[PDB]
Amino acid sequence: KHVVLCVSSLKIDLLMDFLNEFYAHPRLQDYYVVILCPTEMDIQVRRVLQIPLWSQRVIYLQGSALKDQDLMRAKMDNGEACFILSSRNEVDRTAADHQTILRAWAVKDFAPNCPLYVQILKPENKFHVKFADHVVCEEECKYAMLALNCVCPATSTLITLLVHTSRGQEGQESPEQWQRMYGRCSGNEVYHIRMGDSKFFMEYEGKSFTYAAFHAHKKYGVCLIGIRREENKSILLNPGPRHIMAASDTCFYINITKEENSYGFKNKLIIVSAETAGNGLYNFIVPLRAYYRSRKELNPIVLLLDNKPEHHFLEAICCFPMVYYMEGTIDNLDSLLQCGIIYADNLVVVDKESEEDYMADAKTIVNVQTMFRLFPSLSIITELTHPSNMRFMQFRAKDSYSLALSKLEKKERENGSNLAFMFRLPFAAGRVFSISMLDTLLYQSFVKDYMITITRLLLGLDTTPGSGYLCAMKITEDDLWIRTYGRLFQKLCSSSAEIPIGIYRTESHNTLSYVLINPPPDTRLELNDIVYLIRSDPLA
Repeated sequence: KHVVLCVSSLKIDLLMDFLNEFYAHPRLQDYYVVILCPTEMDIQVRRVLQIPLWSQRVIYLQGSALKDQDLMRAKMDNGEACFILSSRNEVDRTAADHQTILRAWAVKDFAPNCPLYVQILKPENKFHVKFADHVVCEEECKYAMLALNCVCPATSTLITLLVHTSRGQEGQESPEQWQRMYGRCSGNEVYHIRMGDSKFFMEYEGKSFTYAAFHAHKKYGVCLIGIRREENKSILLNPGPRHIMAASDTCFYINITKEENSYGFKNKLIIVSAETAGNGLYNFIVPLRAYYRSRKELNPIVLLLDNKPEHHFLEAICCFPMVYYMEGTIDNLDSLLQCGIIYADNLVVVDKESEEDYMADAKTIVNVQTMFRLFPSLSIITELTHPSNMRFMQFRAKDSYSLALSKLEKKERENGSNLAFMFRLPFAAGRVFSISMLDTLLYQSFVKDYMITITRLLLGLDTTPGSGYLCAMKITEDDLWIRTYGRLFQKLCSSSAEIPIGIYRTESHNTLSYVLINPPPDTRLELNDIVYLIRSDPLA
């Protein structure tokens, strides 16, 4: 029962969250977790192997992936799972790639049976391991998520909390009202039922895709997403109202628990900064002006980099309408003013710098913070690495909520630790997001094969012809013709084909924020609020 994991440089982080994440599964816990690394253990991490619980469930060994001897040493053939991982923080982005993909070969070579899981930084290199079971592609998803953050707010936090397992352990703390409800719906998760019948499957065999998600909210509060035909094993998002269900067809759905167990311009502008251009941003821009998107509401976008745009970028981006070049980092008031940050709306920054660990995320925290104070009417987004530092973001001399959050997060991390990082103000605002937070996706994938593919289709990225786009709709005074969320759901999908998932809320102390995923459909709605719906009409 030996599980394999390989990495170039371990750190408390990657390990920890893996571990804490990995044994979160009741089903598969007992395994020997195998660690392969060239360099010695640090004085910190080597301390977490000595703890009474993780001692004999974690095997650590010194060695590489290339030599055949040390592969033997791990008992690969016997081993039930093989994981390769990439270091995040490094001097060279382009080299790390080589390291990984290489490892992939050697492992595949050695034992071409076992599943194979791996991370890849640059999109360009995706092409090389297409042969592997499952592959998580960093940049494409990074830029994608953050990109969709410019249509609806807090795109990020939504997805993250989806892919994180919890019991609703965190909703019972009863400090307040919102948070009570906020955390409650955290444990919320996506699940797999297809086969036979169960509490939810039979209800409608013969009616459409739509009528299913209606009366699923009535009995249980489950809301399905998409049906894989048994034919091509292609996944669909929100099949149109024309599609039908069978007795054997795939149901993907969300619930809190598994079914079995219970030059001047016009519109708002957006400004992006990054270290270097790459095949990365080509995909940043895809979702912005797509097909489904209108030519009225487009958001012309300005690119601000440190280094001059490279040649390929030019041939790559000249297709689209509406973008330009401006240069300089985010330091100078002036470098930002030339662009019209004032006229503009949302701020996008993705940066980094090549001793202590969490620290290396500093260079950005700072540049940003200033902006919080320069423009109180302004909204911004950000990317760190270490999912510890989050709350260190937008902080005020005196806040009762913002400071009193500390005690609440500790009070979670001490009972049991999965998500310590939810409650924090800016995080739930979507103003914050991080890299290794989606990394969880990979670990969890081992138990769920529909977990990765589902994601891309949500964003942008992969479209097999039947599919749908994730869109949002503000709530206003004529929608208040509707009382609540359930009364909404049933008058919503009786006109067009759209399914809701979560919601969004705001109160005062500018102002605060929320995301509630699949709330019981009894819950009310204010004036300023937002909901995440899926709309498919590319194809009739």
